[PDB]
Amino acid sequence: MKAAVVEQFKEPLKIKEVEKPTISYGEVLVRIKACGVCHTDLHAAHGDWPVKPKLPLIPGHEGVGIVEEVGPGVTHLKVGDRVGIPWLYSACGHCDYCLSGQETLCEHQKNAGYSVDGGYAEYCRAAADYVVKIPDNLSFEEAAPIFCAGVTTYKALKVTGAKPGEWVAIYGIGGFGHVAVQYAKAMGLNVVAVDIGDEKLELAKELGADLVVNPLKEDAAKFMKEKVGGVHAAVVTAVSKPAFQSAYNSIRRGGACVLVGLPPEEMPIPIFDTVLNGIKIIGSIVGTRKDLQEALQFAAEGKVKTIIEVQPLEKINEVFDRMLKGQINGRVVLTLE
Amino acid sequence: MKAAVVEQFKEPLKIKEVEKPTISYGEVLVRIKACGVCHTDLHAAHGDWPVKPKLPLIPGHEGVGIVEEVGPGVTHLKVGDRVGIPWLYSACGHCDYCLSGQETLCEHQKNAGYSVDGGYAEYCRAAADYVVKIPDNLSFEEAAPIFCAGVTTYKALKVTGAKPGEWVAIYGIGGFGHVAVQYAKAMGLNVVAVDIGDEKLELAKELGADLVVNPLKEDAAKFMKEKVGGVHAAVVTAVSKPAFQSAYNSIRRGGACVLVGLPPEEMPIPIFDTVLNGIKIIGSIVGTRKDLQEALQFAAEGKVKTIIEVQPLEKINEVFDRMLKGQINGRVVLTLE
Amino acid sequence: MKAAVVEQFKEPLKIKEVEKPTISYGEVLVRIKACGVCHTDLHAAHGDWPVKPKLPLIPGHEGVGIVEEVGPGVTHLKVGDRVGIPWLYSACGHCDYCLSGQETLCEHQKNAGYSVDGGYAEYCRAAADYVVKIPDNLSFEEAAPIFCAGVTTYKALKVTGAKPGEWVAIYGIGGFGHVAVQYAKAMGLNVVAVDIGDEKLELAKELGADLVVNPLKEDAAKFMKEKVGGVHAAVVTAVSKPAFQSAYNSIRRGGACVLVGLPPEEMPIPIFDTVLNGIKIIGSIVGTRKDLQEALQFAAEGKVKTIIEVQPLEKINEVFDRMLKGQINGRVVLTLE
Amino acid sequence: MKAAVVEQFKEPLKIKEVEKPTISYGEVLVRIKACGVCHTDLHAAHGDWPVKPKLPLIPGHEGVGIVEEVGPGVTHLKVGDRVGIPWLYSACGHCDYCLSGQETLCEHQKNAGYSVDGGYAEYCRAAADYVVKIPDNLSFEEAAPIFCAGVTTYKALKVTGAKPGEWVAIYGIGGFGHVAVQYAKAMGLNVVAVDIGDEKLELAKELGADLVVNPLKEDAAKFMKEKVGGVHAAVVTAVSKPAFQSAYNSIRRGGACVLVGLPPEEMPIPIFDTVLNGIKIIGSIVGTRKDLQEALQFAAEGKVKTIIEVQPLEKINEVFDRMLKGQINGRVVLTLE
Ligand SMILES: [Zn+2]
Ligand SMILES: [Zn+2]
Ligand SMILES: [Zn+2]
Ligand SMILES: [Zn+2]
Ligand SMILES: [Zn+2]
Ligand SMILES: [Zn+2]
Ligand SMILES: [Zn+2]
Ligand SMILES: [Zn+2]
Repeated sequence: MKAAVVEQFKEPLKIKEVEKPTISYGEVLVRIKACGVCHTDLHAAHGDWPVKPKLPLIPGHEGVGIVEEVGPGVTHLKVGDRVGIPWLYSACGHCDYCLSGQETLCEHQKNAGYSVDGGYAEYCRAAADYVVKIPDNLSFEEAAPIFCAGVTTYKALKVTGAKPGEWVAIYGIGGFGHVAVQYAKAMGLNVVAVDIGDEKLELAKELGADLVVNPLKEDAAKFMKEKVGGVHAAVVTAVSKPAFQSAYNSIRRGGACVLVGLPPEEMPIPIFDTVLNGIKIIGSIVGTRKDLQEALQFAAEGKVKTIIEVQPLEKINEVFDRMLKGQINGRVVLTLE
Repeated sequence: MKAAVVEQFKEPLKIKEVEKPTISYGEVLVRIKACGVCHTDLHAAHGDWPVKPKLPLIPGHEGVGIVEEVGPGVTHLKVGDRVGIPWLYSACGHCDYCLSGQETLCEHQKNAGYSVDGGYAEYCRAAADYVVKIPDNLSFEEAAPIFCAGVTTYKALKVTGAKPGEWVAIYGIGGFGHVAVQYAKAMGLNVVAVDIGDEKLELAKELGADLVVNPLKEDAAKFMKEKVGGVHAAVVTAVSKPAFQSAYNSIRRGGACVLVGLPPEEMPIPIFDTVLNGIKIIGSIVGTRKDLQEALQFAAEGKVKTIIEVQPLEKINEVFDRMLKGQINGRVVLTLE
Repeated sequence: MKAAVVEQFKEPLKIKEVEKPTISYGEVLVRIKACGVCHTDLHAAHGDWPVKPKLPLIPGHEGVGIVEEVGPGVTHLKVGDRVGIPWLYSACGHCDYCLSGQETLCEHQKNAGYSVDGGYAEYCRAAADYVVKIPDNLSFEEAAPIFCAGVTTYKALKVTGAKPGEWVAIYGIGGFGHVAVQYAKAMGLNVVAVDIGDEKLELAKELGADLVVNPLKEDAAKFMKEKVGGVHAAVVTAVSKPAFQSAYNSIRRGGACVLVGLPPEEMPIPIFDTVLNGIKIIGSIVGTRKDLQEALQFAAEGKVKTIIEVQPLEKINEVFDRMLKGQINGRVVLTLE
Repeated sequence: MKAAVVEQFKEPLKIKEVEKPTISYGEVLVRIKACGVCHTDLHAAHGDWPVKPKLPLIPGHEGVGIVEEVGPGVTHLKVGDRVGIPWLYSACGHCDYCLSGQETLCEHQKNAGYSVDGGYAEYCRAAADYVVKIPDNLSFEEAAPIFCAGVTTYKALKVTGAKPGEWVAIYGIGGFGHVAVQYAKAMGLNVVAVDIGDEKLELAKELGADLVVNPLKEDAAKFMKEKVGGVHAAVVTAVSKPAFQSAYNSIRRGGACVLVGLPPEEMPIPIFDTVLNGIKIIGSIVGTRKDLQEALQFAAEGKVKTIIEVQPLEKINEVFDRMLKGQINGRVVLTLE
C-alpha cells in the first residue's frame, strides 16, 4: 500500500510504498477514500509541539473510507460500512474521564495520525470501538472535515452553553469559523461573524451569519455592545493576543469565551474584570464519539456544508505550503481512489 | 450620628459626627449593630481602583443591624428585623442580568460603602428589597463576615461545579480561605488546603481540611497529583501569579479554576494546555440575595464559623495599618454600640 | 370605562360601564388595545376550578396595550410604552421561589383576570414590576397570544431538556399545539406533530413540523418507534387519558414527558416502567417574566406567528359558545379600540 | 461448583452441584465471596414480571468476590482483584444510551442473576468491562449491598437534583431507606425520614436523619410544611398508593419525586396540581459504573454502612420465606467461603 510518510521532521514527505497493516482483536482495517488535512497534521510533520510524534508517521486524523476487514470479536460494525477514524484513535474506556463522558481527555488515549498511523495512506488500522459511522446521505468528501473542525466547532458551541435565541460571536471565519457559523445557526443561535477580511464577512453572511463586523475599522466589541447588548458567548478560532482581547470585551457579563485554537504562546487575561464580571474562559477541542455522531447528522441534513478543495495524496507537500503562508480557503480534503 | 468617614484618599479616616440619613420610598433605616471589614473597604479608602468612589464616603458593605423604620411601600420587613446590607446595595431588577439569577452583575447596581454610604456608622439607609435577613440563631458579629467572605466563598464553591465526593483545593487560608474550607466540607467536598504558613495549614486541618500542602517545599500540583489524582477544582483566594499557576496545574483535566481575589495586574494562561485539557477559568465574587441566604443558613446550623476579632469604630485606622502590614488572621468586625 | 364582566358563574357575561380604576404606588394604568382569550378565561367564567374567583370579575390575562399613567415609585416604564399583563399579575419577589427563577410559583401570587381584574376592558391596573414590554417590531394582536400560548409552550419546550437535533412530539395541534411546533423548530428541534384531525396535521406540516401521525388509525408510539427511534420528549397540550398514554409510550427511555393542559381528573402512570426506564413526568405552565421576553422575541423575529381571529368585546359570549363547541381554530383576540 | 438454581418458578430453589462456567474473550471468572439478596432476586424465583427469566437460573446481581482468571484480551482487571458483578451485566457500549452515560438503559443489556447466571453460586462468569473494583478498605460483606441498594439510592439522590443545604424526604426507612439517609447526609443534605414504625424512625435518627414523622400520628405533609417549608425532593423506597400521595404532597412547588420502587400497579397522579406547581416525577433505579464507583467510595470512607445479616447459601429459601413475609431488617448477604 501507498502512504505519505513523515520520515524526518520539517523534511518534505515521502510518498513511498509501505507495508499494509495487519489487524488482531477489536480492530478494523479501513480502505481510505478521503482524508482531510488541517494545521494539526502540519505540526505533526514539523515536530514542534511539547509531546512530539514517533517517526516514521502517516498523518491523518480525518481519514474516512470503507471497513474492508473486521478482526476477531468486533460485532457492532460490518464489512463495507462507511466509517471514519477521528483524532481520538483509542482511549481506555475505564478511567474516570471515560466514564464521565470525557473520553476526549483520557490520559491513555492514542491519537490517529500522530501517535499512530492515520489517514494519509490507502489503508488504516483502527480501533473498532472508536471509529464512527458516516451516515449514508453524506459524501466521503464532505464528511472528512466534520471529523475535525465540524465537531471541534460544534462541541465548542455546546460548551458556550448559549441557548436558542441567544447571540454568539464567532472570531475567524476560516476553516473553523466558516463551519461554526452554520452550526450556531442550526443550533438556534444568532451569530456575529468577526473577521479582518471583508470577503470572509461576505461568506459568513451567505452562510447565515446575522451581523458582521471587521474589527479594524471599527471597534468590534463596541459594535456588539451596541446593537445586541453584547454577545452571550464567543468562539475564537484563530486565538491570538488581539483576537482574544476582542472576544473577551464583546462578551456580556457572565458570558463564556471558548478558545478552540492551538497557538504556542501564553495569553494573558485580566483578573480583576474577570472576577468582577464572572467571565468564563474555557478550552475545547474535538469531542466525544457522541458529539461527532451529532455533528455528522447536522451535515447529513444540509444544515452545515464544508468548503472543500480536493487534492491527491501526492500534492500533500504543496498543500502544507500554502497552509504555512495561510492561503487555504476553508479545508483541503485528499482523495485516494 | 457618628461615622468613620473617608475625606481624602490614602489619608487617615475621621471618626466624627455627620448627618443621620433620611429615608424615602422602598428604603429602610438600619441601626448598625456591627460591620465587617475587608481589603475591599481599604481599597476604597486608598481610592486606588479603576472606578474610584466619590468623597466623602462612609465605607462598609458588611454592616448588619436592626431595622429602625420602614419606608413607604415596603411591606416585607418590620421594625426590629435583624438585617444586613450587602455589597450589592441595589440593582434595577429589570435588566436581563436581573431576570437570570445574576443581579450581582446588573449595570445599574449601586455598591454599599462604595458608591453609597455603608456600614461604618451608627445608622445606614438601605434599599429594602436588597437587605438580607439574618437568621435568629446567628449573632451580629458572626453574621457580618458571612456577608462577604461567606457568600463569596460559598458561591465560588458552587460555581466550581464540584459534587459531593469530589476534591477542591482552596488556595490561601486567610479571611476567605478558612471560611472557604468550612463551606467546602459542609457541601460534601474533600479539601486540599494550600498555603505558605504551616500555621494556616494547621488551622485548615482544624476546620475539616482533608489534606494540606505548602508549596514551597514541594510543589502543590504534584503533591496533588500524586495523591488524589488531581483535584476536580480550585478556589484561589489570593491571586498572585504563582498561586494561580499552581492552582492551574493541580486541577485535573476538565477542571475548573475559580478566581476570587481582585489583584490589579493581568496573569497569563497557557492557551495550548487550556484548550487541550479542557480547562475552565472563572471569576466570581459575592453572590445573589439567595446565594447569601443559603450562605447564612449554613452558619446558622453551626457548619461554618468565622474567626472574628472585635474592635470599636474608633480603632478603624489601626486596623487598616495591621491590614496593610498583613497581620489580621481571619476577620475584624467593627462594633458600634 | 367599559368591560366584559363576570357577574354570576355560568351566566352570560355583561358588557357594561364600570369604574375606570385608580392607581397607587408601584402600579401602572394600561389602556388595553387587545386581549387574548383562552380556555382559562372560560374556566374562570364558569367558576368550575378548585380555587374559584371572587365575583364580579373582569377576565383576561393576555391583555396588551399602551401605558397611560405611571404610578409613584415606578422608574423603569414610561407613558406610551407598549406593554402586557401576564397571568402572573404579581409575586412577593422575596420568597425562595422568587429568588430562584420561579416567580411563577410564588405562594403570594395574584393572577390577572382571575384573582384581580384583567384584560377584558378598556383599561386595566397592573403591577409595574410585573408588566412585560412588547417588542417594537410586533403588533398588539400578534403579541397577545404569546402572553399565554407562547410562553407556556416555549417554556414547556425548554423544560423538556431537548437540545438542537433531538426530537419532540407535540401532542395536539390547537391553540397551544400550533405555536408549540413553531417554537420547537426555532429551537433547533425536530418535531413529530400528533393529532386526530388530518387537517391539523396539514397545518403542522406548513408550520415546520417534520413528521405527522393521526394517531388514531396508526399507532403513534409505534410510528415514532420506528422511524425516529422514539422521541426525546413530548409536550402534551391537551391532556386526555389516551393522549398521555400515547405520549408516555412514544418517548424513548430517559425521556421527558412535559404536561401543559389542566384537566380535572387524575391520570395513572405505570410505576414499574417509569422506574425501569427512568421516565420523567413534569408539569409546566406559563413562565417567568424572562421566559416571556424570550418567547416574545422569537415572534418579533418572525419565527413564530399565531393564527388569530379578531372580535370586539361585545362578541365575547359568542366566542365562549364557539369555544365550548370546540370550533375555534388557533386563537381568538379581542379588539377594544 | 455449587449454586442455588431456580429450576421451576415459585418452587423452592435447589442447592445443587453445577457445571463451573468457562470464559472466552473480554470476560472474567470470579470466585464469589458474598452475594446480597433483595426483592429483585425473589421476583426472579416467582417469575412474575413482564419479561420473565430463562430457566434454570442462578440469581444474584450483588455478587462480590475475586478475579480468579482473566479471559484473552482484558487488561484493566488483574487476577486477584476484588470485584463485583452488578445488575447491569453488560450493555452494547455503542448505542446512544451507552454514549450519553445512560448504559443503565441500553436495549441490548444483559442482566446478572436474571437473564444470565449471577452470584448465588461459588463461581460467576462476567463481562470484564462491566464489573467494578471494590475499594480496598471495604469488606466483601459491606460492599455486596452497595451494588444495588447503595447505588439505586445514591443515584436516586443525584437525580432529585437537591443540593447541599436543601431538604429531602426519604420515604420508607427499610432496606433502601436506611442507606439513603446516610447518602443524603453525606451529600450535604438535610433529611426528613418518613415511616409507619417508630422502630425505623429511631434508627433513621441514629443514622443522621434531621427530623422524623410517622404518617399515623399525624399529617406528614403538613408536618413537613410546617417546620422546614416543604421538602425540595422525596425519594420513595416503598412505592404504594398512599406512600406516593404523601411524598407528592410534602414536596414544595417545583420539587421532585423520585420513585425507586418496583410495584406491579398503576398509580394516579394529579394532573392539574402537577402542572400548576411544575412538579417532577421521575423513575430511577440502579445506575452507572461511575455512579457505583462513587457510591462504593462513600462507604469506603465510612460515610454509609449497611445493616447486614449474614447467611449461607443453603438458607436462601428460608430468606425468601421471611422476605415475602417482610421480616427482614435492612439486607441479607449470603456468605460463600
Ligand atoms: Zn484536523
Ligand atoms: Zn480513559
Ligand atoms: Zn468585604
Ligand atoms: Zn438590573
Ligand atoms: Zn390564556
Ligand atoms: Zn414570592
Ligand atoms: Zn438487588
Ligand atoms: Zn447500549
